[PDB]
Amino acid sequence: LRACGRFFQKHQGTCFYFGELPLSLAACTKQWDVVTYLLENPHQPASLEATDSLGNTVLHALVMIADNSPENSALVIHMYDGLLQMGARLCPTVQLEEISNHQGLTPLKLAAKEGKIEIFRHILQREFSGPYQPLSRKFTEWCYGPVRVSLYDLSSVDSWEKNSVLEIIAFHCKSPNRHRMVVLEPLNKLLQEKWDRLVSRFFFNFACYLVYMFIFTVVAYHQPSLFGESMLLLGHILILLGGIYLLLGQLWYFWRRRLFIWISFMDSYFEILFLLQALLTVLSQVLRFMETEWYLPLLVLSLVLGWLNLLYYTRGFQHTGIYSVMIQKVILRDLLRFLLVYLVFLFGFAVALVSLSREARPYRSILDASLELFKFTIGMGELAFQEQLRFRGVVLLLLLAYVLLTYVLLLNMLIALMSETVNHVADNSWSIWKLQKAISVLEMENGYWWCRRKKHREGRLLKVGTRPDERWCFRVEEVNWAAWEKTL
Amino acid sequence: LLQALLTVLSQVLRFMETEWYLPLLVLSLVLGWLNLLYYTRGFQHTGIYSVMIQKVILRDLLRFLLVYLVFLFGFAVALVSLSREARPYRSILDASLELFKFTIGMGELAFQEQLRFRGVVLLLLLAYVLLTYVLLLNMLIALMSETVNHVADNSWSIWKLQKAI
Amino acid sequence: LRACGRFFQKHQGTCFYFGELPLSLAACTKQWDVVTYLLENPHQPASLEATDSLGNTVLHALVMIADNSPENSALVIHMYDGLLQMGARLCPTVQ
Ligand SMILES: CCCCCCCCCC(=O)OC[C@H](COP(=O)([O-])OCCN)OC(=O)CCCCCCCCC
Ligand SMILES: CCCN(CCC)S(=O)(=O)c1ccc(C(=O)O)cc1
Repeated sequence: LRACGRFFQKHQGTCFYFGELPLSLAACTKQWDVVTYLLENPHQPASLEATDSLGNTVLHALVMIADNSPENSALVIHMYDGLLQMGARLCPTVQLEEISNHQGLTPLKLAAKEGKIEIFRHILQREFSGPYQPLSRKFTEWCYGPVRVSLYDLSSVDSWEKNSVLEIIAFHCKSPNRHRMVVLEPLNKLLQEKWDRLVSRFFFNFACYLVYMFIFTVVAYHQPSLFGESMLLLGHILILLGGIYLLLGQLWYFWRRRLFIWISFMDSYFEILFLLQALLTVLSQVLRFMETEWYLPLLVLSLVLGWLNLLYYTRGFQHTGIYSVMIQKVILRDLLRFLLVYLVFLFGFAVALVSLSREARPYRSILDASLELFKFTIGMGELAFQEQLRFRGVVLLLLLAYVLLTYVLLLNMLIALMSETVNHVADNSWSIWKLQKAISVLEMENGYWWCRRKKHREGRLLKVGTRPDERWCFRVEEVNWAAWEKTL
Repeated sequence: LLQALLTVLSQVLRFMETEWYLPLLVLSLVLGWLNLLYYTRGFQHTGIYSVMIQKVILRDLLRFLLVYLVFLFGFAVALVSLSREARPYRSILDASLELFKFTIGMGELAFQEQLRFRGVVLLLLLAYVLLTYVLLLNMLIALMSETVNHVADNSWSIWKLQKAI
Repeated sequence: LRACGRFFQKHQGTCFYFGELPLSLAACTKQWDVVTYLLENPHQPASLEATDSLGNTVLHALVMIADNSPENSALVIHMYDGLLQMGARLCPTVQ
């Protein structure tokens, strides 16, 4: 029986999702004796293959109910393992972790999409001995001193498969946890192996974009008044073709990412800025063929965006690529809040200084007063007792009021930013850079919109046991003195 | 070694009578006085402060400089291209210098009356100012987050190593 | 016998340096009973003067394997001292 009404569905209100079935309730409430009874009573045994209204099996239900705390996750890991070990008795021919819900997700793929690092790490690295060895995803090949060599099973994991765990973490997962998931084994060595095969394609793509931005600059400089002339025309055609090429390449990106489009740009803001630079490059050449002089401010905007977009490629090296992650932060969220306070001050004082500076015994218009009042924040204030104005003492008191209120506001704003951002949290920039390299790899593996690359398959087909049990395994070698010495 | 090479080179260029001896003599005069800060290690108070002050800032400013120079050059080629049409910014050097003056507080931010695209030139300056001051705010907060950690001050011992060397 | 192939050398990849000798392995794996047996069995006593391919003795091997953590360093200090104290029995003229 499925408890399927809105109280039992997963949503932001008052609810309790446990799956929908008696067996999934008994698992999520941590009742082995009830789970054992429901599974192996003679009257009506609970099928481990049974699914709720979302298609979730009890293993998807346990992944939905995992929280990344040590008390929940350790007990969900035990509940998951004993149900999987009971599946090997009760359903011996059935691969319970190959059962897909209505989103096409297995329990491992669902743990990646929902960002559940603790149960994800456990499933991904799972190892057993004796009867349950085929339920492993990790097989130790040999161990010697501080060194372990392990084969990891890549079945749902390698990006050779469509809708794989790597594609999910990069493009379908919403969570803060994505950068912690790409730095787990085997994913860390597997993404390094892919990156090493593609780093020459990454820097070729950068060198083409440097040559395009050199030509863009040499043609935006050397514009005529509004052999050198035919080379200028060639430069405009190369910019049109580079602008159409980038416009088609980014429309293909957003077409492929359509179902999860916000997830595919929330951190990856350059995928919008390359589309915008390409649109403005095509629009500026179109306005130039129309001969309208508004082509030049579009060409110059797409030249600025063109060089700002060159900062995308700083992720290719650890030192620049981690710093591009250290620098950009929570400041973008709070400056957009401070800007509302700063613009009510700036406009409120601008309409006032304009109204009062109108009478004779700067400040000529709302734009000019907004600009003179804005110059106080760049240190160019021009603060003076204006001799010709009738109300010159009140105009000076309005400037002294604006200065004091604005510098109190900037002092409040800097101290508010320090209070949230200088917290001592250990720096998570290396792992956010590893996720930027993962997103870059998983895009490069498709080739280009015009030349769609045939994907190479990672690891080797190896016999790990008797199901024989032959799997695409990937060999990781770990050296760990600090963990090993504690076992001596 | 550099101050000594430039001192020998500047006297060699002076014996050659080439007027480029003077900018080498003046560079080796600057380095000459900067090198006088070596001897601050002879006393505990100046010698520990020479160790408090120099730090991880030299590593991260060389990373920020790549971001700042892509902004500065990207906006300089743009303001030069757009300020070319009549109804500052005469060359890549002059626009790089006018845009650099915004970081020393000497910005000269204005609605230029004679330029055809003067509103777009002002919007390009307001875009550069806002992006650069967001970048400097990100850079200062990034530096505080690594360098204000509460680690107990290891300057007395780094000064003892300077005295050992 | 010297375990001297690249897995046993010290480098930035996958490796396990212990010196290269049975006695240096027994010391770095913290096995006094094996260290005592290798040093003072009657069949073939391990020379405390014996060296790997870098010329490292067991005392250089223990210095290579020290980490500045309190658990590693305290146990390396005990392993180093007992080998040095055994050198005063087994190699009494040798510094
Ligand atoms: C259609 C058939 C003809 C194909 C011609 C060759 C295409 C090469 C494509 C390539 O190198 O693109 C690099 C860059 C986009 O970078 P990105 O997709 O990695 O990252 C995008 C951001 N996510 O895009 C560019 O630099 C623009 C390409 C045009 C300029 C080529 C200059 C060549 C100089 C040697
Ligand atoms: C490829 C050689 C591997 N070796 C260690 C490297 C020197 S090994 O000593 O042969 C060995 C060690 C341990 C195990 C095991 O734990 O199953 C098996 C083999």
